[PDB]
Amino acid sequence: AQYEDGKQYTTLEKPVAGAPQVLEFFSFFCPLCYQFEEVLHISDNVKKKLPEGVKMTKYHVNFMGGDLGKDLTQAWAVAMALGVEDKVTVPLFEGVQKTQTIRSASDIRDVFINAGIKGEEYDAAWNSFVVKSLVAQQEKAAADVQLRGVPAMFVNGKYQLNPQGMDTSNMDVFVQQYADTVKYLSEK
Amino acid sequence: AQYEDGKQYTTLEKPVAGAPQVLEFFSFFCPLCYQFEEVLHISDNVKKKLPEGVKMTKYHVNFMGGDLGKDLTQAWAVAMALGVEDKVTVPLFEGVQKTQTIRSASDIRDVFINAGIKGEEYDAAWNSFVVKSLVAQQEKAAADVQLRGVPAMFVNGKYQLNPQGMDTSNMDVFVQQYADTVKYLSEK
Repeated sequence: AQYEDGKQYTTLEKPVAGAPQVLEFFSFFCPLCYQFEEVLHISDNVKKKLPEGVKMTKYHVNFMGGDLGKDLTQAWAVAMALGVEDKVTVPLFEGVQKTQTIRSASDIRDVFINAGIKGEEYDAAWNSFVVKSLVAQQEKAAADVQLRGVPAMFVNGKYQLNPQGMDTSNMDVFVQQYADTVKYLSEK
Repeated sequence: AQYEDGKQYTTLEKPVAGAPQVLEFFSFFCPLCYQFEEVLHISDNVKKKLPEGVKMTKYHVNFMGGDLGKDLTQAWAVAMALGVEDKVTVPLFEGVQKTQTIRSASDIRDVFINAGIKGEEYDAAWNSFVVKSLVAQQEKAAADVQLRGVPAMFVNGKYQLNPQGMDTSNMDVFVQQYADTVKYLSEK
């Protein structure tokens, strides 16, 4: 075939029911995740090729960055609850990997405040139970697929993208090959 | 300051003979490298405190950015061969990470042409023996020190700077501590 199991994607031995249509996992400490987001813009390009209605979910993971890793998963939950993902993704990635100015939960908070989120608004969300359940959903989703590495992307809780089976000479071609595979899998 | 093995620097288990006095590794895809170069000016500050007769060598790595990473390593060789390092370093960092106008080998050529290098000259340099030699040199150098990641700097092939063991609190103090550590190690 043109799309082979084991080449551009892998089929999960134990499929997951009730999983979001397109689920992406990442970590602000993950180098390749930085490339995918800031340079390649994977998520955006994938979104612009998905059929009408198909929803995309992006979750943060706990297994990198120790203590800060967990703080970031909670911060991501806050970003989701408040709907400010598009305002804090870049400064969080850069804060951790470019300028190395993010070293504690306090530093994470500064980013949100700088990005325009009010202090009291951030603190309320940070301590909310709505955020606590969001953290739990992120953890459960990772558990359902036995995730042990990022970046990762699953389609219909059954297939996992395999970017190792794609050409990386030209970045634009790589991105489109990636996006087309997600489209193919979503209607499969 | 007080310099201690395991703290501000590390001693190599297996020393590399013939290594440049001050060897620095980076990648145009590396975020912190971009920071070191344009904001901190780490290299400049290190040069400003190096003794008489001390030369700095800077090499590019392959393990980042897939196949384009290899092309950038060859383009860096061309920059060294033509002696235009100071003219193209920032434009290449911006093209890859900021403006994102560099997506394939062809886009790199444009950077050089825009800086004043004739296309014929760039193309001739690109396929030259001097360049193929420089590319091999950069690859061997990384292999010899078993480079895990970048940015990285080695002194006299025996010591490796450990910025993680340095005072990150104040960037101005950090920069000078980094430079002083290099100076201290060069005469040891």
